[PDB]
Amino acid sequence: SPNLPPGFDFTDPAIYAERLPVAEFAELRSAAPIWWNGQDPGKGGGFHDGGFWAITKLNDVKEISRHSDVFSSYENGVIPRFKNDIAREDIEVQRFVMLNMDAPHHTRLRKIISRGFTPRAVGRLHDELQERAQAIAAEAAAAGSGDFVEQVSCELPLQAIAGLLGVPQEDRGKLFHWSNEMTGNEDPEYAHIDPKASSAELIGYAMKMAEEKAKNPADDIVTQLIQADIDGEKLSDDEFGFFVVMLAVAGNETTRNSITQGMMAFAEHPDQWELYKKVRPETAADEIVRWATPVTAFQRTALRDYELSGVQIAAGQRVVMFYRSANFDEEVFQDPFTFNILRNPNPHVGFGGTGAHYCIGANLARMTINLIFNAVADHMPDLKPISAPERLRSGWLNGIKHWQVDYTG
Ligand code: HEM
Ligand SMILES: CCOC(=O)c1cc2cc(-c3ccncc3)ccc2n1CC1CCCC1
Repeated sequence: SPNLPPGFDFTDPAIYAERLPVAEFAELRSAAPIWWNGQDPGKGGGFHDGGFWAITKLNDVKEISRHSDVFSSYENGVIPRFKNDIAREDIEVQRFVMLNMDAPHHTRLRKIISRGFTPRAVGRLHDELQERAQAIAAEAAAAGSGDFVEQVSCELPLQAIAGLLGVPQEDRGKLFHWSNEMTGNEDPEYAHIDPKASSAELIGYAMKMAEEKAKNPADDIVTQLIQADIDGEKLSDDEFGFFVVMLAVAGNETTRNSITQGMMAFAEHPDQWELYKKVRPETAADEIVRWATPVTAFQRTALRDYELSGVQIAAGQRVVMFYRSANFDEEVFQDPFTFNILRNPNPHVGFGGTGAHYCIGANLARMTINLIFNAVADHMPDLKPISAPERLRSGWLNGIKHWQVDYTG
C-alpha cells in the first residue's frame, strides 16, 4: 500500500488551508498512481458514494480528459468538493454552465462561445490590458507595501473579463463585486458570502446586456455571440448569462492565484527573477501556471466500465484528476521541482488535459500573466515579502488570500 495516513482525503480542505500535499502526491505517483481514495460517512464533500479514484499521472489525466465520451462532466459536475452538507440541487445547478455539460449540448455551446476567444479577439485586449497592468504596478509601487494579492493579482484578470465582454466602465465595480463572491465560502474569511445571490445578479446584468445589444448591434464580442451565424446558431439571453457567470469564475480566481504564486516562486528562486527581468521570456507564463496549478483538481464520472492503466473503473464511480500531481510528474518533466521560466516545450495540464473542455481562456490567461509580470519588473524589481502568504481553505482551488509585501525593499 502507498504510505498515507488512514482517513486521508486528497480533496480535504483542511490540508489546502495549510499546504499542498506534495509529498503525498509524490507517494502515489510512485506507489499507487490510480488509488481508491475512500471517504468517511458524511465526509464526501457533497457526494455520498464513499470515495473516488485519485489520478496522479499526467498521461492518466490526459486519457480521461480526451475520453469525455466515457468520463462525463455533467453527471456530477467537475468540482470535487463542497461543504459536506451541500444539497444535491446546489451541485446540479452547475450544469447550466458549459464546463459541466457533455456532448452534444457542450459541443454546440463551445462552438458558439469560441467566437469570443479567437486569437484576433484576444489581441484587441492586449493594449488596454498592458496599460492597466502598468498603472496597477505603479499604483502598487507608490503604496510602498501592502497586500500583493489585492494590489497586484486581483484587478487585471477582472479587467480581461470585462474588456472581453465590453462591460462599460461604470458597471465594472459591481461586476467585480459579484464575480469575487462566487467561490471560497468554505474559508472562514468568506463565510458570509452568498454565491447564488451574486450569480442571480450577474445573470440579470448579463441578460439585460444581451437584450440591449440585440436592439443596438455593434462590433463587440457580445453581439457576435447573440446574433446567429451560418447555421443559425447563437446564445439566447439566458445562455449568454450563464456564459458570463462562468467567466466570472473560470477566469478570475485562477489567473489571480497564478500571479500570486508566480511572484511567490520568484521570491523563492532569485536566479529566475533576475533572469526574468533581463529577458522577460513569455515562457514564464506557462511555467508560472505549471508551478501555481490554480485548479488543484477537477473530476469526471465514468458512464460505463473503463480500464485505465490496468485499473478497473466502474460505471458511476468518480475519478479526480489532480493537476497538481500531473504537473510534477517525473516521467513527463525533466526536473519537475525546478522552477525554470525557460522550460520549452512545457506540456503542463494547468489549463486541463487536452480535449473537449480544455481551457478556452488559456491564451488570454498567458497574456494577462505576461503583462502583469512585465509591469511588476518595470515598477517593483526589488520586491521583498513581508510575511508568509495566507492560503485559502478549498478542496479544489489552490488559492492565496493575502500576501504582505514591500515593493521597495
Ligand atoms: C489563468 C489560469 C487558468 C487556469 C489554471 C484555468 C484552468 C482551467 C481548467 C483546468 C479547465 C477545465 C479543463 C478540462 O476540463 O479539460 C478550464 C476550463 C475553462 N476555462 Fe480556464 N483557466 C484559467 C484561465 C481562464 C480564463 C482567463 C478564462 C476566460 C476568460 C477561462 C475560461 C474557461 C472556460 C470558459 C472553461 C470551460 C471550457 C469548457 O468546458 O468547454 N479560464 N480552465
Ligand atoms: C447560476 C448557476 O451557476 C452557479 O451558481 C455557479 C457556476 C459556477 C462555476 C464555477 C467554476 C469553477 C471553476 N471553473 C469554472 C467555473 C464555480 C462555481 C459556480 N457556481 C456556484 C456554485 C456554488 C455552489 C452552487 C454552485
